[PDB]
Amino acid sequence: QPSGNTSSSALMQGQRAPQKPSQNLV
Amino acid sequence: ENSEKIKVNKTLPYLVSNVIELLDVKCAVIKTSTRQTYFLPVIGLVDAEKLKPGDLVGVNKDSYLILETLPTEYDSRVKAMEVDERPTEQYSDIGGLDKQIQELVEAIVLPMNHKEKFENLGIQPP
Amino acid sequence: MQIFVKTLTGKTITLEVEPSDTIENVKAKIQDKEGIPPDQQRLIFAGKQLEDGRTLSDYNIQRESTLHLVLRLRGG
Amino acid sequence: LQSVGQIVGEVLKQLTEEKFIVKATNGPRYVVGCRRQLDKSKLKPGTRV
Amino acid sequence: AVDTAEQVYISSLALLKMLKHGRAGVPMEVMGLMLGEFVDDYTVRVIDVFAMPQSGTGVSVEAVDPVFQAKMLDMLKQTGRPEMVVGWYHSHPGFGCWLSGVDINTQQSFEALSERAVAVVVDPIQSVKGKVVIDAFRLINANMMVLGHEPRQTTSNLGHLNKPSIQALIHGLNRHYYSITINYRKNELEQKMLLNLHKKSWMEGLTLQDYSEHCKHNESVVKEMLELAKNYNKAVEEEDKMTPEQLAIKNVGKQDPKRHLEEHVDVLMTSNIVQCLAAMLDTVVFK
Amino acid sequence: CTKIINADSEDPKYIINVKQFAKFVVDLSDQVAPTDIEEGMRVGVDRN
Repeated sequence: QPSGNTSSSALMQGQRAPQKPSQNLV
Repeated sequence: ENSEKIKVNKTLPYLVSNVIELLDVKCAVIKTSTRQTYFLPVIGLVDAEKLKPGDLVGVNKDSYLILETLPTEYDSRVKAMEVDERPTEQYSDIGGLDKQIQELVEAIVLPMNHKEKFENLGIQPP
Repeated sequence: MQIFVKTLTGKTITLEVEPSDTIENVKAKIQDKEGIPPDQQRLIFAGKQLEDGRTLSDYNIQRESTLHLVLRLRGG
Repeated sequence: LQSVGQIVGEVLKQLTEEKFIVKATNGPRYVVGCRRQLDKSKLKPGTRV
Repeated sequence: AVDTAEQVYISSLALLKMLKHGRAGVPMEVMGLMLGEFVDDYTVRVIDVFAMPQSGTGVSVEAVDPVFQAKMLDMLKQTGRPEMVVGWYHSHPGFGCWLSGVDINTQQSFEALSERAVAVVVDPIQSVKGKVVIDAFRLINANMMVLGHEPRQTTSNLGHLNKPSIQALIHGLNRHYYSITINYRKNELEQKMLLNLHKKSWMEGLTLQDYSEHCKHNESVVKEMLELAKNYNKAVEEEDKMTPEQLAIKNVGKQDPKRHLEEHVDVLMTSNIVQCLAAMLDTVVFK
Repeated sequence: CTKIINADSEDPKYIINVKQFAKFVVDLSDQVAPTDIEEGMRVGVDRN
């Protein structure tokens, strides 16, 4: 049985980055 | 004075990391669990002779200098580590395979207790 | 007992206290006179940082003593 | 205590006598120069940097 | 009383100090004090800056222990710089220049302790090539804004240049604080220790390097100018009875005469004239 | 909000995982008792 098959794909999760907080508490 | 200076920099937040490789020219390559890779030319506050590959380590977020070795076992996940019970099967529950249990007892149970019989006979058990 | 508190800006501020007074009471006096929260004040005498658990009868202070004040400066 | 840490990557092709194209492990690629006294002869494509 | 369009004079030395220190700890924020004099009712002069022990991190800073600060004034005072502090400064590694909500809580103590103390902010990695991103601010109290009263007073030198940035305008600009104009009063004497100094020479004015390094340069430039000229000849033989508007129409690039023909001439003239003159001087100054 | 995996006992250092971020060593805040913090449950965490 020869192969000419194909497949799907899962995503790349790593996308987040930190951001400067801007809380205003006296 | 120097000890006081070093006390402050050891703040609590650390990042778990694994040293993939080590080189003398004292320098180390770390992958950190954020999935980042960094070279560093100096190890910092741990004995470079004490470090070895595959050691877990806690690292500073911004500078990747080592702060603690974290040798405390916090590896993998809990499995098989239940002390709830020794298993409960008895040989009386088994049919037919008497020769297999005999060979198994020979292959494990006696070595586990009679290593000296092998040593003074001059043989190495499996 | 009259005392003098200096500061890094040259501001000088006299104050009257009694040696039974505890340090946090002094920081409260500073707060009410100046208008500054007690957390933010830090106090120095003769090169030692003072501490709340102690009276001015401790640290053997006398009148006309020159204390220094420094701010809890932070950023982020 | 004052060290900094550094990025690990690989040299792609060389581009000009002072310009190289390099790529991070999982970041984007970059165009960069090479430091003083760095013996550029060693900077074969594929070397670790 | 109320404030107006005033000013801040910072010495050259303090600027170098701030830039240097800010760039040193680059992955983390840094902060320090600054010393000067309230010379009159509306200018402020800052002379010197010094750092202090600090527990830096990639987004914030705190100062470690006070005794250091109390001491260093008393040291400096006995070698001729008695000025008290006038304000403080810190740095933003990669972001815009503006105040965080914690900087307000810091600042209020200085303002409560001294009436005019400015706050200064520096960006060390946007100041990359030929400009500096440095700025100075002060607070506006909340209740006054609700009342009809506006922050300041007006005379005509308010409006030059001082267009606020949109990035800063997103945060509490005006609403919470206002910018102050800054300028660098570089007095005399320190002027010359820079202008007449960072670049100079003496005997370098009389050096020849007359070997092949010269002849080879000539025989590169003339060689390529041969082809430049042939190109220009072809590029003008068209002589079509059209109109130079149509020439501009199709004009896109490589306008031979101006684009290339002339700079080669200027370079060749410069080099050869200077060389021959220097040789003619040395032939007489030495025996 | 995150979870905790291995609570050090009598040793105030805790370990946490964001399940999307990495694992950090962290501690408690000022007002919370250190008793009712049984290991293996969801907790709220400061951003800084």
